[PDB]
Amino acid sequence: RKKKVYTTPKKIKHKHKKVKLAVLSYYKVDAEGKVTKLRRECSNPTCGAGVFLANHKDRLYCGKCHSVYKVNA
Amino acid sequence: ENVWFSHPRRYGKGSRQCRVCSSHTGLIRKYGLNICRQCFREKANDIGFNKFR
Amino acid sequence: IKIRITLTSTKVKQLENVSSNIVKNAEQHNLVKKGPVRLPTKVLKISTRKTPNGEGSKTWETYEMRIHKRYIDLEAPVQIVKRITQITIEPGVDVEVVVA
Amino acid sequence: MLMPKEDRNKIHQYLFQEGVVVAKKDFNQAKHEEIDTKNLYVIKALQSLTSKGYVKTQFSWQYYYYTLTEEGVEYLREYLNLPEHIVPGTYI
Amino acid sequence: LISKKRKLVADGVFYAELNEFFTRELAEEGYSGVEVRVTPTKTEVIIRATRTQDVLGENGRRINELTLLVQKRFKYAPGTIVLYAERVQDRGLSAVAQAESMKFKLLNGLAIRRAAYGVVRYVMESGAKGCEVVVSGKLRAARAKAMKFADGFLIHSGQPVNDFIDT
RNA sequence: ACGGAAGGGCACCACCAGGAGUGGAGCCUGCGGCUUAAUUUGACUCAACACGGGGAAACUCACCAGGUCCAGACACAAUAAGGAUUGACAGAUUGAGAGCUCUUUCUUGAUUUUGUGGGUGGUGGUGCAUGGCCGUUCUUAGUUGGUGGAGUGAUUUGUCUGCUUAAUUGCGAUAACGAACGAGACCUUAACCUACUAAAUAGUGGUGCUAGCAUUUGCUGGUUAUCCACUUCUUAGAGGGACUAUCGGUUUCAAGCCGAUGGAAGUUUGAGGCAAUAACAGGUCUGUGAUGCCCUUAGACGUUCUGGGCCGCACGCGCGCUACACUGACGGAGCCAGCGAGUCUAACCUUGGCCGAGAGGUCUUGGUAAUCUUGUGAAACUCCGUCGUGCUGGGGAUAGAGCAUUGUAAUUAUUGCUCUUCAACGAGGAAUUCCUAGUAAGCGCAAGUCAUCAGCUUGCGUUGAUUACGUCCCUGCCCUUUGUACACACC
Ligand SMILES: [Mg+2]
Ligand SMILES: [Mg+2]
Ligand SMILES: [Mg+2]
Ligand SMILES: [Mg+2]
Ligand SMILES: [Mg+2]
Ligand SMILES: [Mg+2]
Ligand SMILES: [Mg+2]
Ligand SMILES: [Mg+2]
Ligand SMILES: [Mg+2]
Ligand SMILES: [Mg+2]
Ligand SMILES: [Mg+2]
Ligand SMILES: [Mg+2]
Ligand SMILES: [Mg+2]
Ligand SMILES: [Mg+2]
Ligand SMILES: [Mg+2]
Ligand SMILES: [Mg+2]
Ligand SMILES: [Mg+2]
Ligand SMILES: [Mg+2]
Ligand SMILES: [Mg+2]
Ligand SMILES: [Mg+2]
Ligand SMILES: [Mg+2]
Ligand SMILES: [Mg+2]
Ligand SMILES: [Mg+2]
Ligand SMILES: [Mg+2]
Ligand SMILES: [Mg+2]
Ligand SMILES: [Mg+2]
Ligand SMILES: [Mg+2]
Ligand SMILES: [Mg+2]
Ligand SMILES: [Mg+2]
Ligand SMILES: [Zn+2]
Ligand SMILES: [Zn+2]
Repeated sequence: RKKKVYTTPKKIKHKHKKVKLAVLSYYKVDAEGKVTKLRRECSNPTCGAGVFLANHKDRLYCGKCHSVYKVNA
Repeated sequence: ENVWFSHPRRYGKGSRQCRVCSSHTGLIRKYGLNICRQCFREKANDIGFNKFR
Repeated sequence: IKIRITLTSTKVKQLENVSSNIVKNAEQHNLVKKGPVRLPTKVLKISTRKTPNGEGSKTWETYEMRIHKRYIDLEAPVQIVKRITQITIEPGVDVEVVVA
Repeated sequence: MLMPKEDRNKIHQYLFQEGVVVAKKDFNQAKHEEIDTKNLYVIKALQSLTSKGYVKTQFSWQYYYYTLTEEGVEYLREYLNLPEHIVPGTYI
Repeated sequence: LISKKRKLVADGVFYAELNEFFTRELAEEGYSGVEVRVTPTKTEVIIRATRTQDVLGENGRRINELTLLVQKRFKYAPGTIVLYAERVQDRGLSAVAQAESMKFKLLNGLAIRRAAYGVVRYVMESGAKGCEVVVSGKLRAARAKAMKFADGFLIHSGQPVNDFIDT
């Protein structure tokens, strides 16, 4: 064992840690007193009307039905 | 993950191992005992084998 | 009924006791029996190089162990077969009873 | 070793009435014998308990016969929130 | 459903695994051997040691999990296997039992000379024809060497070794 | 201890007399060298080099080019439920449907993440720090007390002049009384028992049913619900059986061999196992969860994944296999072994029918085994044939093409089958090895390795020679006398 040269570039790029944003799970805010929920819920009955459908670009992604929900409206 | 243990060791040398010391080289497979030749030697008396002739 | 006994221990001097003890039980009970038949000693051989290494003179010694089998045929009613299958038990001695 | 508490407890209850646990030193089988949890879950958690004076371990032909100690059961008693003098792991 | 050839080979496997268990877990209890007796619908294991009350423990607590440890690994239905601990006769007439006795004494800082004399002479009054004790390895220096201790006489070659000698 | 010192005695790992060989050709495999990213590594005379049970496609794997993950237990501290942290679809990136990383938002919530200690792991180092194991000294006969006699002791002694045994194996003077270990005895195995002890899981004879030749009483067969009787051969348990028995010669004529007889067995009857003291800095830290110390410990020397490599090729060696032809080659026929193995919650050995040139495939059956593969119908072989002394029908190395099987995957062809191609080799120099009755030598089968593959090994059976019974020439081994300027001891 002489040494390790690591001809590959410096590739220790350990990913993010689910970067800490501010408080989350915003439905919406109104006054006196009604509040409804955007980020339309998944149609799968296995999700108890609590999951948030991640819609990045022209597609929406589920979190509890880990990946199976794909519909564009 | 699905790449940690994917490649098969269902046959060949990697399939079997010493039941006593988890080695691969120098093993007895006959009668289904699966003890390597160094481990089978020391427990030859206990297993029931002996040097008759 | 045609019950059959089988003994497959590895110790003749221990195994000949059980065979002797079972033949005398039926004989003193006045039941016709088929005498104890002793199968050839089937030999399990394992041969290995003595050394754990690969060097030195190639010495190849064998370890042998012998299996001694006996089987006896009886014709006995159900009442006495129950009391003879649960007796004549010895360490390292295996017995199996089959009816017909 | 981060793993859901539904597996942390599951081997913890099963250790309580049984009193002892066995687990092959076979990593990556994903199904422990008599416990639906993973093999790696059983080996590592009890290794943690052994470090904290609770459990004692032997290797035994890569079989890991796991056995509980006196300080182990009291920690398990409060961990599971069971009634006092509920049941031992080796009661006759 | 197994060949009789394979059964008695696997029968000896059971003893070898049990022997290495009962020597690693009961090391300080004066374990001196084991033997397995087979009965229809019931299996027996005799743990021959010196401190049987320590092997069993209070209320048979220590034996209870040992019965249940062997219960689970070896795939036995409840009530099929049970362990009976009996005190070994002629403690001095046991190479296995004098083996761990020489072990802990060496781990407690006892001198090699006195610990080896103590074992050999103790076996003499215990009714043995002769005893052999060997201590190999690093003694008083980095250059390892052996040192042999003995009393009485021992037959070295012949069938009597299998009959008489315990090692 | 050594003497190219003497004496006595042995050894086919010595030699004779000899048998087969090896070295000379082609191949397969190990070593070195070369080569490469790497061609992982240990072993260098006997006592390294088909050895590491090492016959490596992936695995093994330890080497190389890359990719992941962490198995950092635990204690403390820090971030911190205004959230510690985990995973993710699609595309880019990637050998790679490793979000591995990157764009994006979801997702679970105290297990976690970060730092300090401390652990864990390693086929990493050290076999010269170690245990255990194996080989050697050294398959020879040798080793040691106790209590006692010579010394100023270290030492001697027992433990030998001697006859002779393979053997300090036996034995009788005499400053020693017994003993222990070794050898031997013992265990295993090999052959004899027509005497003991039983058997359709083995047989034999007879009677039933039945087939053929003859028909006249016989001969060759088959038959499982047709029984009867028996155990020579086959299995066995306890035994018996050999102890050199009987007789003539040899040596204070003190005990075997010869000569012969008897017997199944008269080189301890043959061959194995076991196998002393003391040593080697012999090998081994690549079997181990057996280890000390050293190294390393998160782009880790930990683990795993993908593709390579261990095979690579100017050359030099080792263990070997196929051979150089009529004591032959090839073709139809006759045709005989023993040692063993074998599937269960698995997919093992598979007879039989059918298909196929073959390989092989297909449908059932049998077997956990003295009932089934198996009488393992082995091969060398014996009879009829063809060939005909031509590198020829010897020899089948090299190559080219196709069909199959194992394997996720075979390209530097896994292996089998088919056709074509057809090299050296014309009996091999110095050198050198082994070997004394079922032995050499020749011949093949089983098992271990095996998902596939023997040219290896460990065993088994088959046919069966020549030459001795010797000696100290060589090379070694053992004991005594003598010499020593040697002591890690003649290197
Ligand atoms: Mg000659
Ligand atoms: Mg040749
Ligand atoms: Mg030698
Ligand atoms: Mg090989
Ligand atoms: Mg290969
Ligand atoms: Mg590889
Ligand atoms: Mg790899
Ligand atoms: Mg060494
Ligand atoms: Mg050593
Ligand atoms: Mg004296
Ligand atoms: Mg004096
Ligand atoms: Mg003296
Ligand atoms: Mg008939
Ligand atoms: Mg005479
Ligand atoms: Mg002999
Ligand atoms: Mg080792
Ligand atoms: Mg590694
Ligand atoms: Mg190599
Ligand atoms: Mg060799
Ligand atoms: Mg022919
Ligand atoms: Mg045969
Ligand atoms: Mg030809
Ligand atoms: Mg020679
Ligand atoms: Mg084979
Ligand atoms: Mg001779
Ligand atoms: Mg002089
Ligand atoms: Mg002089
Ligand atoms: Mg000097
Ligand atoms: Mg000189
Ligand atoms: Zn859902
Ligand atoms: Zn092993």
